[PDB]
Amino acid sequence: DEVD
Amino acid sequence: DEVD
Amino acid sequence: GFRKMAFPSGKVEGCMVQVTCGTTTLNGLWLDDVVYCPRHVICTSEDMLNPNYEDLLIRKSNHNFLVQAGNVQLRVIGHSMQNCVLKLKVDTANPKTPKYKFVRIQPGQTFSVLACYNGSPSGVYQCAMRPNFTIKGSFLNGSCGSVGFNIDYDCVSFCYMHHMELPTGVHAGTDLEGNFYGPFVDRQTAQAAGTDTTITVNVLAWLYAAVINGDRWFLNRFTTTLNDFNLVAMKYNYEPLTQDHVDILGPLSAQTGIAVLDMCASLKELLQNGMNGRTILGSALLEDEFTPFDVVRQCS
Amino acid sequence: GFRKMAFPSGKVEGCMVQVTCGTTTLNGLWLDDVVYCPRHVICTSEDMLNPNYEDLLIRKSNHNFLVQAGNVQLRVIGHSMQNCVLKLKVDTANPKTPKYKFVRIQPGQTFSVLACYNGSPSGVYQCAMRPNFTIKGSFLNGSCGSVGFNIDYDCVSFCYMHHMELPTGVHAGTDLEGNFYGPFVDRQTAQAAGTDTTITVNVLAWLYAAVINGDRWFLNRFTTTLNDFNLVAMKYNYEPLTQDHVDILGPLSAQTGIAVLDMCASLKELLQNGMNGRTILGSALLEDEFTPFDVVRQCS
Repeated sequence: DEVD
Repeated sequence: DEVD
Repeated sequence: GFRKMAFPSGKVEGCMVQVTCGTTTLNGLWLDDVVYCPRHVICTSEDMLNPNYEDLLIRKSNHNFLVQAGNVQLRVIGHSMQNCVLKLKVDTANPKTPKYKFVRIQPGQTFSVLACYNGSPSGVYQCAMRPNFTIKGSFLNGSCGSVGFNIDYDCVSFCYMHHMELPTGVHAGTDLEGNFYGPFVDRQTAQAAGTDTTITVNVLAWLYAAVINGDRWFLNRFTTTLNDFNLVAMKYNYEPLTQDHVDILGPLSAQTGIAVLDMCASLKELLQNGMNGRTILGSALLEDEFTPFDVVRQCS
Repeated sequence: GFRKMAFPSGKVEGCMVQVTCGTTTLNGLWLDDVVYCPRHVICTSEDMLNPNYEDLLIRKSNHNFLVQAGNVQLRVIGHSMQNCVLKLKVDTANPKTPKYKFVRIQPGQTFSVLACYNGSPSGVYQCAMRPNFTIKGSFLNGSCGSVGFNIDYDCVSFCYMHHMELPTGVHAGTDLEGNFYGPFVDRQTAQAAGTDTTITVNVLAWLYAAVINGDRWFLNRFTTTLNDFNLVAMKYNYEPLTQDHVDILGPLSAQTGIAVLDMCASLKELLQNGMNGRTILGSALLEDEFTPFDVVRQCS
C-alpha cells in the first residue's frame, strides 16, 4: 500500500 | 515535593 | 498499535527560558515582555514548609532573578505575582512569541507537555488531566515550570504549568493565571489527591479507534442503558457517562456504524470478565489518555 | 508511569512542505535548496504495480511538481532520484534549514516521527525501528514522506522517511539517501516482513527505569548466564543479548546497584511465569521502545  |  | 501523538512543539520551544533565584533554577515561559514561572522559585528550603509569598516576594529585587534565553541574559525590570505564578517583566518582547491564549482545561482533557531541563527543551509527551487534577508524567529533573498546551489552528493554547510532585509521585500545577488544578497549594506539606478514576469517554474513544484500525474481537451482540452501564462503571472506578459524552462520541459511532450504547455494552463485558490474555491496539490495559477529539483528529 | 517522550520537533517543522504530482500529494523535507520525498509520488495508480522509475521520471518536467511551503509556491528548477528518494532542486534555500546530518540507524534504535498531512505538521511520536525493519505507527492520512529524526546536541539527525504500509499494517521506508530499511521495494506487490522479535536490551533498559522509579516487585534472588538467558529469550521471540548489550546497560546497573545478569534473571522469570495480573510503570506488557540511552537521557 503506497496510497498516499 | 517542589524540588526543583 | 495506534500512537499517542503530542502536538508539534516548535512554537513553544522558542518561549522556554531558564529562571534562577539564588540556588533555585527552573523553567519559565517568555511571552511578549513577560516570563511566567512557579512562584516557589523565591523560596529557600526552609521557606517551602509555610512560605508567606507576599513577604518573600517583597524581599526580592529585580536583580535577585537571573533569566537566560539560550546565550542571552534578559534584563528583569519588574516582578509580581498572579496567584501561584511569578511574572517577571523583562526589557525585551520575545521575538518568537507565537499567537497564544491562556485556557483552563477540564479533567479528562488531553494536552502536550514540553519537558525542559534548566530552560532547555528536552522532550514532548501527550497526557490527560486526571479526574483528580493530577498529571502522571516526566521524571522531573528541573521540570518545574514546564508547560502544557494544545495547538488550535495557528494559536498555542497554554493550559498547564508543572509546580510540584505529590507523595504518590504524580504531578500538580496551575493554569497560566496561577490557579492550581485540584485542591493543592505550593507548600511542602503532605497533600492527598482524590481517588484517581478512569476517563470512561476516553476509553470509549479508544475502543472506537481500535474498530477503525480493524481491532474488533471485543464487540458483542449486547446493548445496555446509560443507567445500567454507570452502575457497573462506578463498581470499577470508572467515571459515570452522561448524554453529552454520548453526543461527543457521535462522529466515531457514525463512522464505525456502532451505536454508543453498543460500545458501552462491549466496555461493560471487558470490565466484568477482563481481556482473557488478549490486547487492543497492542495494549493489555484499556487506555484513557485519548479524547474523542484526539481520535477524530488522528483518524483524518 | 514513565513517559515515552519524542524530541522537540521545532527544527523539523520549518522543513516540512507539500509535494504534489498530478492527483498524488504527500510530504517533502526542504533542506537548503533541495526537497526530499518518496519517488512513488511520480506513479499513477496503474504504475504502482511494476513502475519503471527511470522511465516515469524522464517523462516528468520540473513543472509537473507542485511544492507548497505554507502559503508559498516554490519554483522547481531540477528533478532527480537518489535510490527511492526524489530530489527536487528549488530556486530558494530553506531559511529555516537547521544544522543536519543523514544517518542510517540500527534495528532496535529509537527516533521521533513528525507526522504530517499535506505538508502540515500534525503530531510527534517516539518509536523503535523493529528488528524486522518495520515501524508500527501513525494512522497515515497523507503521512507518506513524514520523517524520523534524533536531535544530537544542536544537530538534527534525519534517519527515516515513511514510504508505505505493508499487508500487516506496519510501515516501511528509507534513510534520507533513499535506501529501504529491510527487504522492501516501493512497488505495490505483496511483501512479507521477517518475524518481529522483542528488543531485549530495550526491555532491560525499561526494567532499569522501573527500579529507578521505585517499581521493584519483579526483582528476584536469582542470577543467570548470558548463555542460559538467550536459550529462554529465543523460546519467547526475544532477541539474543550480547556482551555489548551488557556494556551498554552499565550506567543503569551502576546507578541502581543491580548487575545486568541479575536483571536478566528477573526478565527470564517474567517470561516463564508472566506478570500474575501486576503492572510495571503502569503497563501490563514489557515495553521495548526505550533504548538504554533513552532511559539515561530521561533519568537526568
